[PDB]
Amino acid sequence: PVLNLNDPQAVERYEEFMRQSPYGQVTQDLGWAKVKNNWEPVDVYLEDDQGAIIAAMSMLLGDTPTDKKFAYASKGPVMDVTDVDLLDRLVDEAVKALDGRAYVLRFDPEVAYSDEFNTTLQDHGYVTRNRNVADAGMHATIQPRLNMVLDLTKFPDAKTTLDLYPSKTKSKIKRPFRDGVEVHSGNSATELDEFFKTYTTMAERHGITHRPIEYFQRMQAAFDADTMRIFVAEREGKLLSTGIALKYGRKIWYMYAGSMDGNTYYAPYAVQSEMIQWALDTNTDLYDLGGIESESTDDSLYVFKHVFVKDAPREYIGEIDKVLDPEVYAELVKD
Amino acid sequence: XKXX
Ligand SMILES: [Mg+2]
Ligand SMILES: [Mg+2]
Ligand SMILES: [Mg+2]
Repeated sequence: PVLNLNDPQAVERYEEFMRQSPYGQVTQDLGWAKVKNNWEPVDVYLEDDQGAIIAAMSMLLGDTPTDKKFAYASKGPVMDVTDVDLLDRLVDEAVKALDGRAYVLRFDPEVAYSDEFNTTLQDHGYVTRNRNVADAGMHATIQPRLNMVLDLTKFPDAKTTLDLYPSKTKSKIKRPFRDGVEVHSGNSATELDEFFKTYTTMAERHGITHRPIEYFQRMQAAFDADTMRIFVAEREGKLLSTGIALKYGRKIWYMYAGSMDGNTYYAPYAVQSEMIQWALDTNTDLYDLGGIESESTDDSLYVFKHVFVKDAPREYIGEIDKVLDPEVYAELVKD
Repeated sequence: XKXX
């Protein structure tokens, strides 16, 4: 069935399923549609034999240079995607809800890549994009398939961030705090302003673009302080670096970051340590530092994230495409 | 620069 966003009861039932599911993703929460307010939301779900929601998919429709829309369910659907028969049924509901307006329905769930799963998906008619597509550029996957994930369940008795690392790393983490760096956190307008200053400074330094502040304001309006938290690191009155983390489902996700020019006294390490501490304090299963371009010291992202994640990066199945308009798909999507 |  398709979710009626104007039915408060239906919305609450959908939200409760999403927030309580071990497969929950903040990008699949209805709040994400409020952040991506320039996209059109279409959400569907399936019920089990007792009428309870068993699977759901929050889609966002975007424009293309053609007459068709691009339907995307970021890090969805919310269910065990390896249960392909159930997946097919959920996608059928989604396809009906799309009513022929999109050329494709794409979803990139956080499930490990494997030849077996890749083949099963293809056998069911889906087109998958992973090892067969470019690593970067207009042809690469929207979300990085290689992600640095810290499995906190491997350390049941860990009390603080330091308890998860070898001595060599404990030293690196302690360094910023020893040098005066202090971190405060919250989700107020003040923290957002501090984040934005470091975020724009970072972008200017790298000569890259950045999202407007309104994007983050919608995010703050959509999620409470127990879901969204901004960490700000300072040293004796000077702003050094910040990071935004979202707690949802079984993980806390390091989503955005900013850092000022010059000497930052390893403040980014302090931010990470506090985000991890939040995961520990809330008994969260995973801490996700996000993607990397490659498992190589040549990649600055890897070098930094490898400090906090010694295990191999997780490699996801990638993009699963339900092709609806073959001609437009071939025009807009290539390896 | 991408990413949610
Ligand atoms: Mg168009
Ligand atoms: Mg704990
Ligand atoms: Mg580790």
